[PDB]
Amino acid sequence: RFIQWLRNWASGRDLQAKLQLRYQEISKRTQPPPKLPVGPSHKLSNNYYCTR
Amino acid sequence: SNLIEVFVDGQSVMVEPGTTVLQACEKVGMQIPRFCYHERLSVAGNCRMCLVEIEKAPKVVAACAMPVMKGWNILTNSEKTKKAREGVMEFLLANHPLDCPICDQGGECDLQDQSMMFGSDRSRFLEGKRAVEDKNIGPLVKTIMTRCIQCTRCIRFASEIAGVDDLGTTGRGNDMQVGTYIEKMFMSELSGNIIDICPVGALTSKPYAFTARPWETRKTESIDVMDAVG
Ligand code: SF4
Ligand code: SF4
Ligand code: FES
Repeated sequence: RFIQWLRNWASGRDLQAKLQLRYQEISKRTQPPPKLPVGPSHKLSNNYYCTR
Repeated sequence: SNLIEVFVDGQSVMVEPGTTVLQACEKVGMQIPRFCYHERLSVAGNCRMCLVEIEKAPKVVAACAMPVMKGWNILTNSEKTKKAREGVMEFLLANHPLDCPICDQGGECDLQDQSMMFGSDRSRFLEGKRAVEDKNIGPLVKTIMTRCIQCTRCIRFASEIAGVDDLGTTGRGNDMQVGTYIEKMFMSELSGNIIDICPVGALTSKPYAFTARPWETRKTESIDVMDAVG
C-alpha cells in the first residue's frame, strides 16, 4: 500500500522488527511439568561428611 | 606433686591422678558433646556420643567413665573422631518423628545445637520411625514420651537427690519405655524440676505449654523471695 513505502523511504526499511511483540511469534505458553536433577554428590555410600 | 602431664592435642596440663578425660578436655577450654553425662548427677555411658581417638591405639574410647593413665595424646580432632561423632548421631536422628514446629524446647534442644556443628548432611533410612504412646503423670509435666531418646537422665534422678523411687525402665532392645508402669502420680518437692533435666523437648511445662518461642525473651537476672534461703 501507499502508506507502507513512505515508511520504507524514511530511515531505511525494516518491516519486520516492530516495536511490539504483541503479534504472532511471541512465545505464548509452555506445557510440561518440570522436574529438577539432583546432581552434586547428593547420593550415598561415598558422598559423606569429613570429605566435603 | 600428684599429677600427670597429659598432652591434650599435644599440649601439657596437670590433672589429679584419677579424674576424667572429659574434665581434662574441658579444662583446656573445649567441649566434647554431652548426652549421657551430667556433673550434678551420677555417671553412666549409654548414649555413646563422646568418642575421642586416643593416640597409639586402633580403638576408640569414651571420655565419660574411664580414668587417665600416664600422659597420653588425646587427639580431639582427627580423621577418625569425625568418623565417630558423625556416626552415632546419625542413628538416633532416624527413629524420631518430625517435630519442632511444635516442640516447646524448640530453641534450645541438644539435637538442634549439636546437629549443625557435628554430624552428617542428609538421611538414608528411609522408612520406619516407631511411634510409642504417652500418658499423664501429674498436672505439671506435659508428657510426650515419644521423643525420649533414652539417655537415662531422668531415670537416675529418682535414685538421686529427689529420693522418691518412682520411675524405671520397661522393655527390651528397640522397645523399651521410661514411664511408670502403673498410673501412680509423681508429685513431691522438686517434682516439677525434672523438665530442665530432660535434654530434649520430650518433657516440658504444663502451664507454659503453648506460649512463645525462646528467641524473643530478654534474660534479666534477679532473686525470688518466697522462702528464707532465697
Ligand atoms: S525423659 Fe526422655 S530424654 Fe529424659 S532421660 Fe527419660 S527418655 Fe531420656
Ligand atoms: S526435641 Fe530435638 S528432636 Fe525433638 S523436635 Fe525438638 S529439636 Fe527436634
Ligand atoms: S557422652 Fe555420655 S557416653 Fe559418650
